[PDB]
Amino acid sequence: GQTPLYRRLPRKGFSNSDYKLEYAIVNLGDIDKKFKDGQVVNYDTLLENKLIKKKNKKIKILSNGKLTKKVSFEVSKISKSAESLVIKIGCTIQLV
Amino acid sequence: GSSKNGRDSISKRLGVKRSGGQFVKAGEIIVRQRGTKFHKGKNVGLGRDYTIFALSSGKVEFKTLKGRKYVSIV
Amino acid sequence: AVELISLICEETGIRNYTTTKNRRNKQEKLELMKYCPKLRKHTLHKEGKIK
RNA sequence: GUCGCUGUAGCUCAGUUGGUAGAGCAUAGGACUGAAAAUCCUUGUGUCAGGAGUUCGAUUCUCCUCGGCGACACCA
RNA sequence: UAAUAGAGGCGAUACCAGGGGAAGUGAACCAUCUAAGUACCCUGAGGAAAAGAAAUCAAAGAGAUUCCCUUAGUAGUGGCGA
RNA sequence: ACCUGCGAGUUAUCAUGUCUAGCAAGAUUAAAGCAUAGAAGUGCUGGAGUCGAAGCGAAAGCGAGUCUUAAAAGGGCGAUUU
RNA sequence: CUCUAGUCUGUUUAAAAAGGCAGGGAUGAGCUGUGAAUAGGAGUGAAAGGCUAAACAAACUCGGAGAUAGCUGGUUCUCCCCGAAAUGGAUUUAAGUUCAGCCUUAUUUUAGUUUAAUAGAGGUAGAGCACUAAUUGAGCUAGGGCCUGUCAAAGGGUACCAAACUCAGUUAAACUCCGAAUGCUAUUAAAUGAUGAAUAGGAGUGAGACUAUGGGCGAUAAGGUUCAUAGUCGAGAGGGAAAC
RNA sequence: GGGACUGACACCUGCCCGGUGCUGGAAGGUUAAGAGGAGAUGUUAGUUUAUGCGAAGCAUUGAAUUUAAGCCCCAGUAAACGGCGGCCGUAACUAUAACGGUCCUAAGGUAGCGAAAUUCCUUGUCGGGUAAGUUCCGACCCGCACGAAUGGUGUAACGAUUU
RNA sequence: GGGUAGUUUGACUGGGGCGGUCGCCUCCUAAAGAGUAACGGAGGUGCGCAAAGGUUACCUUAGAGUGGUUGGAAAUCACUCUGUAAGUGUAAAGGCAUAAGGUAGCUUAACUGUAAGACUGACAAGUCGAACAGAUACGAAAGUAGGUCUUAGUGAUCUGGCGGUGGCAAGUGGAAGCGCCGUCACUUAACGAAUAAAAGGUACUCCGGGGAUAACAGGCUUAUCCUUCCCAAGAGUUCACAUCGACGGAAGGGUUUGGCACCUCGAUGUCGGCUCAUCGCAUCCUAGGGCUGGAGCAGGUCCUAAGGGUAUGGCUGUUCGCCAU
RNA sequence: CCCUGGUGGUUAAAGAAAAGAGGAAACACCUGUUAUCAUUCCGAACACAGAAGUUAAGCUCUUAUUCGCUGAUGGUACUGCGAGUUCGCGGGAGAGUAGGUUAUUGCCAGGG
Repeated sequence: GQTPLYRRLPRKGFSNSDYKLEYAIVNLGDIDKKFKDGQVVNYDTLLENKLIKKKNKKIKILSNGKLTKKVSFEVSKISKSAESLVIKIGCTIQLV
Repeated sequence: GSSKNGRDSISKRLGVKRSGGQFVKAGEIIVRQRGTKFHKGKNVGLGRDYTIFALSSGKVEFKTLKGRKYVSIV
Repeated sequence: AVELISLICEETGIRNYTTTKNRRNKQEKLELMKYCPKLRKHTLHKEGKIK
């Protein structure tokens, strides 16, 4: 009969579902561990190499682990730290 | 003819929180009180409600001068 | 006989502060030098309504 | 919160689409009856709640407030 | 009146469509809400019934209806209480 | 009343913890289809989906950082140590 | 022929409302046969909350239905290890529930607990009148009235009514110039050996009772009521207090 | 013909319309839907260097004006539901108070009855009945807390009623 | 619009009802850390202040005595002694001379973003806080100021209003709306707030339970009640005690009215009368005594003694009581 | 170094009262209000300007401890624990009594 905790506390806002841009994270360490020079890291190759699942098609590239191999990228978003490191190693970046 | 009274406030838990000779670090509360039952000595400060707190790490000590008790950090 | 007034930044018009003031004691137009956080600078605030 | 309004003599009430400050009651004085009453007569009783503007001048005209209103809608 | 044709009632304490439609309860009361379009009643049929060939979905480019798997206990909704 | 029988934490799903078994930054299919025989099996096929792999914030957005604010200046939540 | 005042029997009755003595009406608002009509929130009622199939302050049967119960009762084989609580907070709560406290299992962690020594803060017991009040007897003496050279001028006799002051002597949970013993906190050294703590799974409990001290209320009555410390029972068999 | 209350008969049935009902009456105060669209808002062809403004169309809205009953309001009605007071002083002893003053209300209980199927104190007080009567009968009135169609006071006859 | 329908109508409580109370603050109870209950003992409170806040600087009351126009016990002025007893908006407590008290000048820190570390704590919450960036007030400066000497003056969530920001914007661009920041509206006072919206009767009652809880009895207790006893001022012509003994003091009895709620509510039948009794002695009669203010008769008081006996009627349901014999 | 003045440290009052002593320097009294400064009137205080005079007061020192303050040793109250019971072990006031007490000290400036 005491007012429960979830009724003493207030609410905070909407959930913004139905409008999320949800999409898969892939890290530089993963790319280093799985790929090699010269091919195009993109939807098709990450899907067949089992870094993502073909439900999502808007990949983002994050910067955990280190990458050493010159590669070409065809992705949808990229973090500033990751693209700096990747340009420094000498790859190429096309945003799709 | 019922009782005209029966009314008491919540106990406020005053008193000395760290005993003389104990080791405290900066910001500790030492005494909670109404009024300067204990006054401030070296390296302590007084809050707006006369709380005694430690401005630096050290060991609490109580001194007496002219019958008044002073709290210090040494 | 005490009402909740609001202190308004002169040069922006934002209702930065709210305070209490006793009507029927001054019925003047209280002015207070208050710090207006929009400008990072103190300025003049005037009494005004709440609702 | 909103709507319809008022505040003018001690009380009640006019107040004219702007150039009056009064009407009735009461107060005080004279007269009358044996007094109390009732005539009759005189006589005071105002920033016309405050301010700004309209007018050549504003109780009045508008607006902004002050205090008091009647009535209506919400009220976690 | 005449002429034909088809109906009437039962079964199936099952299923289906339409019409009417509760309350015991839960919300530790209770009135919104819940139970629930459930129980029951009534009218119609069938071997299935109903629905069905977009004045549809919905931001994907699909292409009638119906029944499973998932989306998902998510989006929303609620004295934002249950 | 005595004696003898009957007479009470079960089942289906979801949440979470433990044990066992397998695989492993991956784990796993659901509905369903074919083959076989009639033998409500078991063998393949089925990756649609679900849970992990990145978090913070109301959210945009940015991401091993992010939110609060001009301030990593200090904190809240993170973490590099799965 | 119809009804039942009074009384008795009956009362595990012959009878799920009768029987024996009797009593009231008995040409009428009478009694009775055979049909028919009015149905559940409705009927009927010369009015009793009466009657409607022996049950009526809302009939019976079936269905919702295995309705809901913070309430009562019941819940079946064995052994080993550990082992409570009846408190605090909140509550349309006081016989309920929930969190904390107390228990258990698993992992991790290592530092409770009792002394001794040193050093700390109280205001209790006790005591005291220095503060706030109460109060005893003398001394002193304002002030008030009594009496007297009286006007009511300035006066004088003071049995008293008595402030303040002095000496002596008392009272106090809401008085304190003072003030222990135990208890509490910090450190160290010994002593005891998993009794501490963190995370996670599962709880139960939240009606207590008496005894030895300190109290409040009561009537320094209660096996009374309400708190604090410890013990026992609770959950503890055995010996003693004759039983207990 | 329906409803309400009272209940043969005899004598009677007093006062109060404030409260709440019922009946009648609209002068106002207030008031819904419907009409009425002051004005405000979103969109944009265009204008504006552009914002801003922004015609028309399409939408979301809303005030002033109009408006019924009801309520407030104005009366009537008690054989409508109901109500029907206190204090103080006063005479050729003592006692009481015919009388007077005062406060308040819509009005303050008339006739009759009264320790009653009503009276707590109470087994009130006096008389009758009994050798002895908390019951009974006849009165007194200090009616805790009678009272006039929820009828008042009586009444011949009647009662498986009570005393 | 009770014609009809669905419901509400609190809890604590030495049973319940009636009454009182419900949040917060101060003191005592509280047993010298903290905490600690009762329908235990005393009070306050739902604010006030544009200064009665901030800062700088300077000052010190009340009381007693004393000298003074009215002026008196006491107004204002001066001195002595006393040394906070005064005064701090508001209850009380703890504090307050360096004053937190009094006065004056300037002024708005009655600030934005934060906050190491803590106190208290079931939780939700509440409280203190050095120091840092921005920008002020006072001050020469050091420094102080994030309201008030401190502790009460308060109210969760949901819903809605107002201002700002421009985050979300159901195809796109807007917009309605929402989110964010600032902030307003609850005697939700039963004050951790069951609904936006709520009073009674049941003796016509019913069901689930309780001796967790009352009425009749048993038990504990003895305030009250009853029976004595201690002290003896007195009354009694004198003479405390022949007799009565006031004012007080100490006990027992368990019968009266009560207190407590320990047994019993899946039942312990309640007042009188009838019938039948049995026991106690604190003795009404009969029996044996002591003393009398006992001439005799008849008594008064006290002691021993329970063998037997201890009336019929009127009124009332009565026990009781009155009345007649 | 000592005196004087200033400024601290260690706390038991380092408290006031009365009497006596001095004053070279130092301190203070004291003098004028005119300039800047101050009082809810007053040069009292504060402030500025100075050297006529004095221990009178303040100040330092010396006194009977006159008031205050402090105060043992024993004993008592009280108290933790205890199979000793008004007893066994340990802790131990307040009041009173005998007393005591008119501080001590660091480093800066002046000159002894």
